[PDB]
Formats: sequence, structure tokens, C-alpha cells
Amino acid sequence: TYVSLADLERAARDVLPGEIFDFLAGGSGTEASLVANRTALERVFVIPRMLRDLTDVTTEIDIFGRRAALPMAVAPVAYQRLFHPEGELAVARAARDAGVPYTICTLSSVSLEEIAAVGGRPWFQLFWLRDEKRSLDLVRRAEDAGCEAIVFTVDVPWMGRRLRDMRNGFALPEWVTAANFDFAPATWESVEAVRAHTDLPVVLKGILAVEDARRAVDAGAGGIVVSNHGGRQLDGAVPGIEMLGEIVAAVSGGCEVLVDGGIRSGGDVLKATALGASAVLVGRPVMWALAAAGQDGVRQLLELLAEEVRDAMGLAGCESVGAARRLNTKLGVV
Amino acid sequence: TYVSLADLERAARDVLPGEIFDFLAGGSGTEASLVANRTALERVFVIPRMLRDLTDVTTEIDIFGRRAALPMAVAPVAYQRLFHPEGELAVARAARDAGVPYTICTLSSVSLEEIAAVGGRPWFQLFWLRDEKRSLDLVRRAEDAGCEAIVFTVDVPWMGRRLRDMRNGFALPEWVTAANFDFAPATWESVEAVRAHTDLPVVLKGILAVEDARRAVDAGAGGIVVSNHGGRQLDGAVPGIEMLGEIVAAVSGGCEVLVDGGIRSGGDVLKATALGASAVLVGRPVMWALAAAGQDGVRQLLELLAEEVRDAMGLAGCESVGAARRLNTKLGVV
Amino acid sequence: TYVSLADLERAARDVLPGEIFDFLAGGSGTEASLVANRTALERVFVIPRMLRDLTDVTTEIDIFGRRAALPMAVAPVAYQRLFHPEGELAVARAARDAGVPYTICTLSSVSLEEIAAVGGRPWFQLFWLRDEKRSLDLVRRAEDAGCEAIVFTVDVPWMGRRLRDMRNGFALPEWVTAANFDFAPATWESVEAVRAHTDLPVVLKGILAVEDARRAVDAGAGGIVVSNHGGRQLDGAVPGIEMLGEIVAAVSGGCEVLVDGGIRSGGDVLKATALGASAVLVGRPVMWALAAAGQDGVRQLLELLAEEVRDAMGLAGCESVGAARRLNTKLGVV
Amino acid sequence: TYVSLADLERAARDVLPGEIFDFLAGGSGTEASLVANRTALERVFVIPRMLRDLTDVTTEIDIFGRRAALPMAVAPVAYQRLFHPEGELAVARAARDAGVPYTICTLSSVSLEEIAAVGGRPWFQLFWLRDEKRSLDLVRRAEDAGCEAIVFTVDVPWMGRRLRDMRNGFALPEWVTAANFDFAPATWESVEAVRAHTDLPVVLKGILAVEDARRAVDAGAGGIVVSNHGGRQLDGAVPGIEMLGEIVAAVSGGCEVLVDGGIRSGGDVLKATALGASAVLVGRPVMWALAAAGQDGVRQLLELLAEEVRDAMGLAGCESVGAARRLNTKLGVV
Ligand SMILES: Cc1cc2nc3c(=O)[nH]c(=O)nc-3n(C[C@H](O)[C@H](O)[C@H](O)COP(=O)(O)O)c2cc1C
Ligand SMILES: Cc1cc2nc3c(=O)[nH]c(=O)nc-3n(C[C@H](O)[C@H](O)[C@H](O)COP(=O)(O)O)c2cc1C
Ligand SMILES: Cc1cc2nc3c(=O)[nH]c(=O)nc-3n(C[C@H](O)[C@H](O)[C@H](O)COP(=O)(O)O)c2cc1C
Ligand SMILES: Cc1cc2nc3c(=O)[nH]c(=O)nc-3n(C[C@H](O)[C@H](O)[C@H](O)COP(=O)(O)O)c2cc1C
Repeated sequence: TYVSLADLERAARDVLPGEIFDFLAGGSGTEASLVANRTALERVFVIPRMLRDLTDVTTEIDIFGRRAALPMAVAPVAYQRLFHPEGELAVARAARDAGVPYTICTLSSVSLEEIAAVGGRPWFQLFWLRDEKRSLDLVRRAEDAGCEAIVFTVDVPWMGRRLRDMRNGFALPEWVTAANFDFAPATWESVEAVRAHTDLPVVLKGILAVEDARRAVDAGAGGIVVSNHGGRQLDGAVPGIEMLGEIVAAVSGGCEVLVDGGIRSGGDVLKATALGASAVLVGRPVMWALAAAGQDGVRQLLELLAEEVRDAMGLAGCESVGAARRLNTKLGVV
Repeated sequence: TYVSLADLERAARDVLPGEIFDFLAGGSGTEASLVANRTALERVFVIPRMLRDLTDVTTEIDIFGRRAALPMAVAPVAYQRLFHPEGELAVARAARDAGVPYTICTLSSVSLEEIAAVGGRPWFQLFWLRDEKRSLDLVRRAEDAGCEAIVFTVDVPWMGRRLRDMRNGFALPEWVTAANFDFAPATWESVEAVRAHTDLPVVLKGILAVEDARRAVDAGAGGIVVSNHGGRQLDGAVPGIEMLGEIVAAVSGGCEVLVDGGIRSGGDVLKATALGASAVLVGRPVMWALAAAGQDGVRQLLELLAEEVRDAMGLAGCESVGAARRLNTKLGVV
Repeated sequence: TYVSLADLERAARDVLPGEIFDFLAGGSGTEASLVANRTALERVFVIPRMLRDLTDVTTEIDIFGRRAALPMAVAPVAYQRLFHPEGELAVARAARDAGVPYTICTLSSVSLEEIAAVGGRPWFQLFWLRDEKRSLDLVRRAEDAGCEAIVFTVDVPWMGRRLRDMRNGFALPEWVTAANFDFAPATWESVEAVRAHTDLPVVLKGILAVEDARRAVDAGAGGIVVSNHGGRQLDGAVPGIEMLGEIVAAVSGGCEVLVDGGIRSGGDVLKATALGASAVLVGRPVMWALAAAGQDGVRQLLELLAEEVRDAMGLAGCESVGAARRLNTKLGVV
Repeated sequence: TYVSLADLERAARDVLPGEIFDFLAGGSGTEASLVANRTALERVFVIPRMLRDLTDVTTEIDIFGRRAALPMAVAPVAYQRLFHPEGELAVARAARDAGVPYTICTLSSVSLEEIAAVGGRPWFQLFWLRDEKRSLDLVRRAEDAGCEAIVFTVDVPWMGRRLRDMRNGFALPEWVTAANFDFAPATWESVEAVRAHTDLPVVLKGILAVEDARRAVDAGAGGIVVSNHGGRQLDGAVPGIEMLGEIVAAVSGGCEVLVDGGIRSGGDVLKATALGASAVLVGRPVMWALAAAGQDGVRQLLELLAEEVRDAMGLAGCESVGAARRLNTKLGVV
């Protein structure tokens, strides 16, 4: 019986080999951006409303043409067999059962077609390959398999310098592979190539600059994820949560605006919503639950988050996520 | 001989069973709002005035048609028999003797009529019940027993997630019951039903949004308590002390504006007053005194607070609470 | 060979009985204002100037018609025989030899006439007595003995609540007495009575509100000391250093504006000057030096401060204290 | 295999005698400015750009008429034989091989002509001597030896009070001397004398005030280094990084604007660039590498920095240093 997401981290730490825990937990450089994701959320306080009608409180949203049970999706995390033998299938099954979209990775350790076969609301995360033709074939595979959005990761021209992994000499075990296979920096031209080759909504993940958010809308993106990649890419990149309010104002409803980085409770989901987010992604906590107890662990995590989101919304006087978006916030200290 | 309110916490910790101490001390979630109540007060510095006439320094106020000895009332705290066998009677007696209003709880462990019989300035705190008729009968009982205000708690559509209590598996002992008995979310319609059924001032406890404060005045409230429920309801709710100045400006004398959360000295009372509060509520410290030494403990606490309030006022050049409200403040760090 | 003022605190702690060290070190309440005096100085950074003429660097100022060797005076500290058998005579002698004004206390443990006989630039600090006539006789004694300013302490309607002293049960030893004798709250009328009865400059010590600074000028004060009494009076009073810039602007040269609280180096003196102070008072460090090594200890402290002030001024491109007052500052963190 | 600059500090601490490590690490006074250099960098977050062309990422700049491989030069650090027997020759050789300018010190422990003979891009740092004629002869020597800029240090009218060195009784060993020999405060007249006597660009090191930056341009400086001398001069001097943005705006391209103090990674170089710096100087880390492993150590440090700079630039969407200068930043906490 886990009562917070932090209960799951302790459990994952006990079970995982240190180098794998470090691959999961770590960030780039001095981990300044990793820590700042948490610091930034902790500075935000919500101004709750009272005495509103809560007879029909609902945490549901519509996003990319589909109902989701919560304003949340499972973030793309590569190589989930690192954490549990069932890997992506355990996570996707639990996500399906919870009514939460699951993001299938380019670097999944089970093939995208197998994960999509689980059902639910799968999205597909794209890393741009060596040549346009292979990238587009990967998008086509995902679309053919029933994925409902393409989450194009745009903050990885190359992978950041993760010093825990360098110090550990971390490498994939032989029993974990990139199952979609037997990369080059993306540009705005790559985005256009993807947009031209699919009817699915294209979601640009890793936007932090206001003008990049505007340009994403102009480029025909259906959404963006305001994100510093969990502090794993540029060390010193601003937390997404700190850019979110400015970005939401600038796009002025032109696309869905998601955020990630450090979401660790329903209260944090509420903060993100109050700052203007359509929805959040959650990464590391899902993997802690997977490591701790497989599919059942992820189910328990999603049930806990669902309860915390409903609790936070109602306590703040919000019968819907739309109402939560209209909450005001105040910045505090420590 | 206690010289600060913190002397009483140490004493209460020694005597109380851990799970009861945790029920008293704890907040919801990560306890961010609990801690922020203290942090926020610690950031406020007063700009004292010098060389004023202090020949007749008085800490008295008039509130809801009655003189009070200090700008303070005992906050509603449920189930006071948890802390001492005399429970609410010990606290109400000490409050009476000190000239401080005592708030009788809906969830009192001694009946409201017995506590009101003690005398003094009893107020009655309402939680909205299952149906209008039982709620209003509770208000009528309180009024018939001589309670002088109805403190309608508006920040509890349901109880928050107190993780200490969940981890402890905390439950009321068999010897503690809700003595007023053998709940549903309140709305603005509930407030109107209460206002229509009593001549007593209705005070809305748990207001944080400026527009909710304005609407409280428009709804015919005689007062509000600007409060995050001691960090026990929404984890991440702004501290009341941080909204107080804005709220005081917005209501512009249309109702009494009280504050609570983390008041732990006469200096803190002065800070609250300087930010515009009519009066404060004090919760946990009263219960520490009750646990430590029963009625005599609460008397000693109230005597200590009275001395600290008079000391702080005079040192700041204020011969009256009204003068303290005209003090300016400056925000600092740590 | 002491290289910082902090070397002297360690030495004083070793030699003094704990309760006496606590009388010296302590503040009122939770010691929030005591700590904030240091925090506030630590937040201030100086913007030094380069490449100026430093051929004739001088730390001298003119204040209340007399040259002083540094922009500094010894603060009034009662009962200096607590710290060393020679008490006030040791401190006054060292101050004289260093060219620094010494403030003789109303509650001195050696008579004001004996201390004034030492020579140098004595000032006299007044606490307002029971009746106008005794207060004025004390002022007349000081003037007759050759004191050159009256430092009227205006932040002590009564003494603050020093919890270290209460916990220790601290009392003066039989061998320490108020040697000027065999009190009531001061008002603006008291200030006028003093101003009318002396040709000496009257300096109001303990001003924090901007309007009190203006009123001090209007009342005919020759100076003010912007001060929270070393955090010993109102716990939660703003540090003087945080009000200094606003106060300097408001009086616009109408009187001398001194500051105290937490000055612990020549760099701190420079910060105070850059914020607009005419001069600083230094309290506790002088007593650490007295406790550590008597008159010689105070001489060494004043020599160290003199070197640090000259060093800081020159490094900041200031050939005079007037130039230091024209330096700009920037607030930082921790 | 060092993966961060902090790996080199640990290695230098192990090998160096404590008093030499302290000479290197220490600052003046309480070391407030030393610590603030790091604090200030840690507060800066970069807003990276995405999806830009990175086909030809280059870290090169042109400065003072010469290409440099990175926007970085080795700061002037006196007496490098303190740290390794090869001293300045080891550092200059590694700098040459890395394509980074090396600043030869007035107080070098190997003669300026020997160090310049190493080749590369040597600059020469000037301390103003006793008389104009010797100062100018030193400038002429440097110019004759092929130095390409004169870095006139302007923040040392005299040396600051380094308390670690005073406590240690630190003195140069007999085997370390000022090899350029067998000082007086600089002024603007000194700057003019230097500018009139050389065709080399004159760079004023130790500017913090905006008006001093403007006056440097008016005086014919080719550059400035915005710097508090690594917290070794005025204790309480603002960090250069905190003045940089204001200074860059004020000079509006009239000279090169460099910064130093606490640069410890390629991410920090990126922050400095984003705040408007043309280039940075790096001091202590170069000496840690020298102490740890001589010339090879410095080579490894410069290779690590080069990789971190390229990584940070690309992750932030910058194909050139000019692009990095156009990045925006956001201030955060801790
Ligand atoms: C172990 C690990 C692997 C990741 N793999 C990917 C990936 O393949 N693609 C991607 O776009 N993001 C990846 N991310 C970033 C996440 O999608 C997400 O942005 C980040 O974890 C921030 O969320 P968190 O604090 O909830 O973990 C990964 C993160 C982690 C920790
Ligand atoms: C143990 C406990 C029980 C409480 N019970 C109630 C209650 O029944 N009704 C209510 O309106 N507030 C209740 N409160 C909230 C208090 O009235 C008050 O808002 C809160 O304790 C903040 O004040 P403090 O920091 O002085 O404790 C309770 C608080 C505590 C700690
Ligand atoms: C032990 C002690 C005794 C003091 N006595 C007096 C006094 O008699 N009159 C007065 O105006 N201030 C008195 N002060 C306040 C000082 O004059 C000064 O305002 C305060 O110490 C702040 O300076 P510091 O941080 O340099 O100690 C006293 C302070 C201390 C610590
Ligand atoms: C041991 C030591 C010696 C130094 N010697 C000089 C010098 O001779 N001339 C000079 O202009 N700066 C000197 N500096 C200052 C550096 O050039 C530079 O401004 C400072 O170290 C800040 O950079 P850092 O944090 O990268 O060390 C010295 C610094 C150190 C630590």
C-alpha cells in the first residue's frame, strides 16, 4: 500500500542494480537542471477556490481526439526492460487499464507493434534517424500499428553528458536491445517532413523558448511538451514549468501545451494545470513502479495519482481540468 | 515556567502517544503548506514606530459585538479529548478566564451544549452535513446554547490526505467520539441557507482567493478566516498570511478579516495585525498546552501570549490593535 | 594576532561565564532580528570603482563638530564590568587612543564622570527616567563632564524579552552596579525637553520607520541611528541596514544618519557607507575584545577595523568616506 | 579520465601542500565574493533553442585579431611553479596545443620571454610598477617577445587580505621567484600611458562598475574583463557575472567584454556567453590540472572544456558563439 510516489522510489532503489538506478535517476553535468525541476515546482503555490459545485468532479480530458482518464500520459523512457523483464508491455498494459496514454519509444526494448497490440491510447516518440526515409518509415509503422500521435523529440541533436553513466561505465546488458531495429540532429525541415507524411498530430517534445513554441504552432504542430528532458540534456536548461506560463500565453490556444519534469504527485499535476498546461508527462515515477512490482506496481502508481489528482482538484474547487487551468498561483520560497 | 510556545511543543511531544502527536502536528501530502505557513511568517519583518504615547496600551478588540482581551481566538480543533481527559472543557475554561473566544467544533468530543455552559465567548464551527435540515439544526443548537458566531468551514469538501495518519493507521480510540451526534461539500447556496437561518454573524473559514473574499462580503458574511487549514487540506495551497494583504485591500472593511496558520508568538500576532488582520486563530499551540498540563497549561499559554502581544505592540509603538494594523512591513529572507 | 573580528568572539566565548556570554550575544524572542542583521549585510554587494587617485586615502570623518579617525563609534553597551574588571575605562581608553568616539551609557558600571575623564570623544547615551527632572539632570551631568552628543535611545519603552537571560535566570553580580545612580517610556515630548535643555547634538538611536526619521529631523535632532537594538528589542523588527537607503533619501542631508547591527568588518562598514550611512556603531565585537584582552584587546580590534576599512575603501576606489557614500550596491543571495 | 573540472580539484588537493592549495583556493576576508561567484552562476538558467542547423558547429572566435579555438583564455595566475615544477611552461604549452590564449603574468615564475617562446597566442598581464618608465619597459618587453594583448589589471591598487595566507604564514619557497625581475596603484593616467606606448590592444581586467566599462571604451581599451579577481580583492565585491549584462548593454560593442570568476564547465561558458560575454577567463581549474598532472593534465582539462562547450552549444541550438550570445536566460533559485 503506497501512499505517495516517493514510497515507490525507495522500493525501486532496493531492487535495481545501482548502475541501472543511476541510468534512470541521473541527469547531465552537475544535475543542476534535474534538481531545478523539483525546486521550481516546490516554489509554486496554488490559490484554491471554495464553495463550488463538486457533484460531478471529473479528471478527464480530451487530447489529440481521444478521451484520457487524467490530464497525464506516460513519458517516453527508453529501454524499459532495464527495469523489469516485462518492460514496455507491463507499463503499456497498466496505462491502458488506467485510461492514460502510453508513449512508445523509438528506443523501446520491445517492438512498437507488440506494444501497440496491447491496446489503449498509444503514442509514438520519434528520434530523427540518419536519413529522412528511415525516419518516415518509422512514423508510418507507428501509424499503421494504431499510434494516435507522433511525439517528435526535438531536444536531442545528440545525447547529453550523463556523468553517473560515464563514471559507472554503463552499457546496455546483452538482453536489452533497441527492438525497433535489426541518428542525426532534427531541424524544422524534419518537422515539416513528418507533418507532410502523417495525418496524426505531431507533438514537439523539448520546447523551452517562447519563440520556438510559436514557431511550433506555425509549423502545424498539434502540441508541444515544454521540457528540459528531465535534466538529462543541457545542464543549466531552465525547467519547463518556469517557461510554461509565458508559452501558454504566446500560443494562445494554437496547440496543446504539455509539460514535464519532476511531476511527483496529483498536487504537482494541479500546479502544472494552474500554470496553463493541457496535461503532463510522468517519467521516472512510472519506472520506479515498474521496477518495484511490474504491471501491478504501475497500476498502483496510476491509481494513487488518479486519487491525488481528484483530491487536489476538489480541494481547489475544480470540477474539471478546465477549471483547474483557471486557478491562480503565487510563487513562494523553499 | 514556559517562556515561549515552543517550550509547550516539547512537553506535548513527551507526553502524547506518537500517533496522536502526528494527528495534531501533521499536514496533507508532502507537508509543503504546513512548512510554508511558518516560512511565510518568518519572511515578514515589522517596521516599528517610536516615541508614541503608551500610557494606556491595550490589547483588546471588539469583534462580532463582543470585547475580546486579545486579537486572538482558539481555532476549531476536533476531538480535544485525544490530548487530555478534560478535552474541550479544559480549553474552553482557560479561554473564558483569559477573555479569548473559544471555537466549539462540529466534531467536538464533548457536546456543544456542555462546552457552551462553561461560559465565556463561545463560537461554533460548522461542517456542512448530508442535508440542509441537519446542518441548520446544528446551527440552531449552537445559537440556542449561546454561541455568538458561526464559523462555517469552507475548505473541507472532504478531508485532505494526511500521510502520517495513513502510515500510522490512525483511528479514534473508543473513548473519543463525535459528541454532537448519536457530511457533504458546502457551496455558496449552503452559506445562504445558514445566513438566512441565524441572526449570528457567519464567518467563512478557509478563504484564500481574493474573489472568494469579495464574494463572502457580498454573501453577507460577517467575517472570513484567511487560512489553508494548517496545511491539512490542499498540499500546495498558499499560506493565508501571503494572501492577507491583498484580501484586506479587496474587502475594504466590508467584513472582519482573520488569519491563521503558524501563529506561534505575540510577535507573529503583531505581524498578522500589521498585514491587516482583525484577529488571528491559534490551533496547535493550544493543544500542546492542553496535552502538557490541561486547563492550567492552556491558561499559562494564554498568559504567555498575552504578555508577548503587549510586549510586541508596545515595542512597535502601538497603544491599540488599530494602531498595529497601520504598521508597515518589509519582506526579508530566511 | 587577530586577523578578523570573529577571532575575538571565539576568545570571548572561552573566557566568559556562559550566562554573561549569553547576556552579550543574545536577542529577544526567537532571535529572528538578531540573525537578520547578519543576513541583511551578507546580501549586500558593493560595486567597486577602479583607477581612482588613492595617494591620500583617509578614513576620517567630521561628525557632531569633531574629527573621528574612522566612520565608526563604540555603541552603548550597558554594564561593561560584566566582561572585564576595568570595564568602561578599558574600552574608553582604547577608543580615545584610536580616535573613535565612545558612547557612555546611562547604565554604565563606572560613573559617567570617571569615563569622561579618560578623554577622547565621549558621547552620552540616555535612557528616559521616571521624571523629566532626573532625566535632564543626567543630560546636564554628561554635558558638564565634556560629553559631545546625547544619544537618546528611543526603542526601549521597556526592555525586550531576552529568552537566554530568562532561561539562565541571569542577574547582575553584586560587584556590578549602575554606577550613575545611588525608567519610563520616552515620547516626542521627551525629545523636545532634551533638545531644549542642551546645546549638544541630540541623536535618536533606534529609528526604523521613514516617517520617524523625517520627524527626527523636524524635531531638531542632529542625528539618528537606524537600528533594531541588535535584535534585543522587538523580535521581528526589520534590520536597520534594510531601511537605511530609504531613510537617507528621506532626510536628504537634514541630519547625520548612522546605522548599527551586525557590523563585523571593514567590508561591512563599507557596505553601510555605500548605502548612505554617515558612520556605524559597533557593539558586541568591542565587548568580545574587552573580554578577551582588556584595553589591549580593544586597541587590537580597533586597529584591525581601521586596517580593514582602509583596505576596503581603497580596493573600492574611495579616497574618502564621502566617495564611499557614492558607491552603488547590488543585492545578491545567501 | 576526468569527466568534470571537479575531478581535477580533488586530485590537486591530494597532491599539493595545504598552504599552497590555500593560496590557490582562497579569497579575501570572509570569502563572500569567492562563494558568490559560484552562487551567481548557479542562479542562471539558459533558455535553449531547438531544431537549428548544427551541421558545422564551431566553438571558434576571433579576438584581438586572432582566432581562438574556444571562447576562453587561461587567466593570469602568479607563480605557477608553486603548483608544478614546469610551472608556466607546462600551462602555456598545453594552451598553445589547444588553441587557447595564455596570459603571461607580471609575477610569472618563469620569464615572460621563455614563456612567449613556447608559441601559441600569448597575452601579457601588467601590474603597474613604482614608476611609469619600468611599467612601460615591461610592456615593451612583452610586445617585443610577441605577446598579442596587454591585460592591465586594474583592481589591485594593493593586494587584498587573504586570511588563509595570513593564518598559514604563507610565503614563497626560495625556489619560486618573480622571474621577470632581478608596485604602485594604477590610475586612468596609467592606462593612457600604456595605450600611448603600444599598438597592442589594452584590456582592462577587474572592471565591475558600468561607468568604468564606459570609461574604458572612451579611454581606448580594446577589451575589459568583468571580474572581482576571483574574490581575492574586495571581499563583498559583486560577482562579474552579475554586472555582465548591464555592462554589455552599456558598451554596445565598443570593446570586447570578457568575464571571469567561477567558470567550471562548458555549461558555465555558455551562461557567460548568453549573458553577452565575448569570452571567459579560467583560473583555478587550470592550476588544479597543472598540479594534478602537469602539461598533460592541462591538456586534458582543455580537451574536457572543449567537449563541454561544444556539447552545451549544440544542445542549446547554437552553431556559433555569436548565436550563443543571442540566447536568453532566466534567473532561478539555489
Ligand atoms: C531513463 C530515461 C530514459 C528516457 N528516454 C527518453 C526517450 O527515449 N525519448 C524522449 O523523448 N525522452 C526520454 N526521456 C525523457 C522523459 O520523456 C521525460 O522528459 C523526463 O524523464 C522528465 O520527466 P520526469 O521527471 O517525470 O522523469 C527519458 C528519461 C529517462 C529518465
Ligand atoms: C488536529 C487538528 C484538528 C482540526 N480540526 C478542525 C475542525 O474540526 N474544523 C476546522 O475548521 N478546522 C480544523 N483544524 C484547522 C484549525 O482550525 C486551524 O485552521 C489550523 O490548525 C491552523 O492553525 P495552527 O498552525 O495554529 O494549528 C484542525 C487542525 C488540527 C491541527
Ligand atoms: C549586552 C548589550 C547591552 C546593550 N546596552 C545598551 C544600552 O544600554 N543602550 C542602548 O542604547 N543600546 C544598548 N545596546 C544596543 C547596542 O547599542 C547596539 O544597538 C547593538 O548591540 C547592535 O550592534 P551590534 O551587532 O554591533 O552588537 C546593547 C547591546 C548589547 C549586546
Ligand atoms: C593563485 C592566484 C593568483 C592570481 N594571480 C593573478 C595575477 O597575478 N594577476 C591578475 O590579474 N589576476 C590574478 N588572479 C586572478 C585570476 O586572473 C582570475 O581573475 C580569478 O582567479 C578568477 O577566476 P577563477 O574562479 O577561474 O579562478 C589570480 C588568482 C589566483 C587564484
